[PDB]
Amino acid sequence: AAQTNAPWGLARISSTSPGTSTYYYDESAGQGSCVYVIDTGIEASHPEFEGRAQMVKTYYYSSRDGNGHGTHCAGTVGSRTYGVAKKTQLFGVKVLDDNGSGQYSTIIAGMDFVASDKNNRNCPKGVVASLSLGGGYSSSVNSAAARLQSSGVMVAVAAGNNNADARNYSPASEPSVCTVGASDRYDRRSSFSNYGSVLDIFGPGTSILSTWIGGSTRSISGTSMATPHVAGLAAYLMTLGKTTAASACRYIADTANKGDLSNIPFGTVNLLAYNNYQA
Repeated sequence: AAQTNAPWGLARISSTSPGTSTYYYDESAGQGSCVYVIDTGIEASHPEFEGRAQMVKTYYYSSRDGNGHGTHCAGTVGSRTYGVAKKTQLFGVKVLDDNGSGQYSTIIAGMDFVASDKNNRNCPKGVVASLSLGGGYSSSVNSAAARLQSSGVMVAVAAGNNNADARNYSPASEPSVCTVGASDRYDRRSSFSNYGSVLDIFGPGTSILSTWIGGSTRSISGTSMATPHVAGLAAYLMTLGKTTAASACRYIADTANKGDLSNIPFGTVNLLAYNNYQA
């Protein structure tokens, strides 16, 4: 399949070169996979989800995404214009309030919920979790993500927007999850993107157009935007049987475009998420 006029990030993970506009992907498009979007929630009613999104848990008075951030990242995962895996299942886990913030104890609880709730879902191709969040280093937030990962969920986390080494940030610094950095449309490291040795992969993260609350769209930026690209990629590749929940990060790093990225500080991997689609 081929999406013409795709967002630059979708066309980026389907090409070895920047500047294209067509997103080439396999027609399976992540069908049979589930991606938990651990964020401010999802506006499941957004027509770009076509009823493949639903809120499964909230930690606040409402399950509504009164912020937009969770609706945006779920959009990059599997919305049908702005999503990587345009046929996947989207489960909203609202651990962030409508200010895009939330306590560590709430984030940990949301990760432990996803670890258990997935045993109630129908995800024959595997379970992915997209974590567009992250404060400072926490051994507890780190080990919650590791728990979620070892429970059989491919965990993708944002490196953080602090232009620093990600080892001082959670769940970014947890070794066993997929720590995603951000890049821009000219294959530069995003100006805000965290780096370091804990990073596993870079995704399109600057000026990412995707769904927004109120049936709208919005272009924003952050490693929080690069994470859904990788989560959707993992979900898409798991549907194809190319990898597993436990291997998907290594596979995406093995099959990534190596060396294409500028301003990659010495010691940080130079890998751009790439789906290696051939027709």
